[PDB]
Amino acid sequence: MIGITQAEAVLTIELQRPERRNALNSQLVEELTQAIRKASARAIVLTGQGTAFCAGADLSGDAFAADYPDRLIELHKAMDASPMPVVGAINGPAIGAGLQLAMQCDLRVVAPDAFFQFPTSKYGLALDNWSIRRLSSLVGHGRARAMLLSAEKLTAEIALHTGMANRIGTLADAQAWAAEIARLAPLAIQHAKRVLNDDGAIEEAWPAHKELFDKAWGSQDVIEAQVARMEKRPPKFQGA
Amino acid sequence: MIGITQAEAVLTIELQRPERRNALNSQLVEELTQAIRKASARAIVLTGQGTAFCAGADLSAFAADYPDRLIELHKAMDASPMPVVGAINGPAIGAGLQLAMQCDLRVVAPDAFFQFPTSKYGLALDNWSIRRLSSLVGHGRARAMLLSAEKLTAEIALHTGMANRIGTLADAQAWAAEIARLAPLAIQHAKRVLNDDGAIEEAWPAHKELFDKAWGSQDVIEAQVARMEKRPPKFQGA
Amino acid sequence: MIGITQAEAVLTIELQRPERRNALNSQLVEELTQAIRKASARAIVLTGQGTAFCAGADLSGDAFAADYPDRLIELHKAMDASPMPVVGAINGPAIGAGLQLAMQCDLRVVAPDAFFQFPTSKYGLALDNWSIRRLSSLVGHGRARAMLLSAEKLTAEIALHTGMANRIGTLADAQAWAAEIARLAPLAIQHAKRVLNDDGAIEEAWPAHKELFDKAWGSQDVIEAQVARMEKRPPKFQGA
Repeated sequence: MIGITQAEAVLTIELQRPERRNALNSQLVEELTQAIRKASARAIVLTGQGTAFCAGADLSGDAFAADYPDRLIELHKAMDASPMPVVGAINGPAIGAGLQLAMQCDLRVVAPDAFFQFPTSKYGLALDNWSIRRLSSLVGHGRARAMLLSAEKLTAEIALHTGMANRIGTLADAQAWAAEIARLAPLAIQHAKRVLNDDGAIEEAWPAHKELFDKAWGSQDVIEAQVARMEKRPPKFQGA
Repeated sequence: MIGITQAEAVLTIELQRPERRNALNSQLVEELTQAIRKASARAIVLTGQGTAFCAGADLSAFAADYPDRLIELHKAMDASPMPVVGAINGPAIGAGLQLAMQCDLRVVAPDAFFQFPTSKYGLALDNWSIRRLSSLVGHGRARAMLLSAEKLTAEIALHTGMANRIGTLADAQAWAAEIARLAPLAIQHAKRVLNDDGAIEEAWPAHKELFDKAWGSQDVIEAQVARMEKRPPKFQGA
Repeated sequence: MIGITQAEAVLTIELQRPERRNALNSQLVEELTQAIRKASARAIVLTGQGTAFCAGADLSGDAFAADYPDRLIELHKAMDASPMPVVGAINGPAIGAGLQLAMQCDLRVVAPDAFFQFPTSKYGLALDNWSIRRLSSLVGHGRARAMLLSAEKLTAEIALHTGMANRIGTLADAQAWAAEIARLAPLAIQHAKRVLNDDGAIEEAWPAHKELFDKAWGSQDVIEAQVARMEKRPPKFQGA
């Protein structure tokens, strides 16, 4: 579920599953999508309740789990296509699908204890190409290689230094900047936004990327990472 | 009007409309183009007289012939075998930021700043400005500059690489002179390949549609009507 | 010649031509290639012996000098295609073909006194497009322009700032990181490695680029830079 409020010209959308650190499921993703699609508001802020912005994807207990990839695509499609600038107030950690969500925001205001991570190398998973391209664009290639190949965490401070974070601050700060942004010329925002999103980050997986992507997600190592967690021991990966 | 000096193997070109903060008009732009084309010297220094590097476009002369004049100045710098060191002595706003970015290198005064205020005036940029800006300040800051008129300070410019050094015109001339001693053909190949990174890109159909909408919009008028009624704009997104 | 040793699941490969600062020739490159291909182990650490990481290319007394290019291409093809992450332990200067090699590493751990440089503009030479593209990705376009048009050296501290260096540290630091990485999920590393390397840096030179490349390499200025070094005086270039 989600909190929706508007003040003056700023619509604030709050992920409200603080129990599961705002991990995405099918329902949360459908509700966010719907909320982005409306549109009097001239700016959106996306933030999370509790200690996390969004800690990932948690499809356990989600009964419509096979729908999820599709909903996620809808959500990102709606965010990319919205004529509104979306200011992510990243109030704590953005990990996995959460970092992916944070990167789809147009601007970012980040809390000092937040961090960004793609822990795929700890779980044997693979990302879509956009996630990798937009990350490279926001932290620089070199830090992207470390985050992707070694599960390196990007802190708020380094986020600020690279431009992943436009500002360090709180939800109040994000809302104050969104109000100012709410007073600028929409067509100007809308044109820049479209051009920027069409920088080439939106890219179909090449044949080798797809083959490796499927090998990773279909791999036994994926199971071993979860079992290792459950057995309170280190994983023994096999590369299969 | 512009000023042209040459010391050793370094041609300095000074924008000389300090009265208008070196804002571009058709005359300035065509003199610039010609100075760049006719440039004995092995390095160029491009700078502004007074407090500004270049505060934007003017138009207030041979105006309808300006856009094509500005395209050709950029064409001439892109095609120049000379490295152009931008000595960005003060603010570089709008077309002035475009011009700063077409320089090959930049030495930036401590109190200079960079800005595309299009969002305050209802305007839209060519794709090249967006792409080169993103390459120089990084995608993140580029979103902030274009979507919210954020000013890039000198310091943050040195941090991202928009500024290669912070310094004076003298600093830029001294570096132009080191660069004037280097192998011209190596400089030429690297400049060519660096400019063909993809920044020089034809607007997509959707980009051109939004560009034309923005420039033909009623909001463009409203922003000026506000600087007259001495009040804040009420944009309609149309 | 090269040195190869292994501990945990980390294969450290050492360039051992300190007498010429690990500058490349046909033999060192063939040997690095074979050690890369043959690499049980799940991480590689690439480093140099003595003061330099790799100062450039030196085909003085190289029996098989004319095979060098085809071999250099193969070395790069082999690092690019290796399922293993290579950590560059950049123990000192990486210059020319040395910087090219450092960049083909997957991650970089850099000694406080190392620096990176393409002195092409001091020797009248031209780079392949990949070198220019990956350089821009790692230090940012602005600093690339400076490094390529003015031979500017990138210090260790500024490499850390931009992401060319993921860390500042020693061989032993690089080895400890590599061993953490060697415990991560290989199909995740492999996937992300391939996508990253496929960011567009592997680019065929444009016809004008080829033409300027040949012109610089076939120039008298190239001879002049060599005659002037031998003679210990500043070169007088003519742009021909």
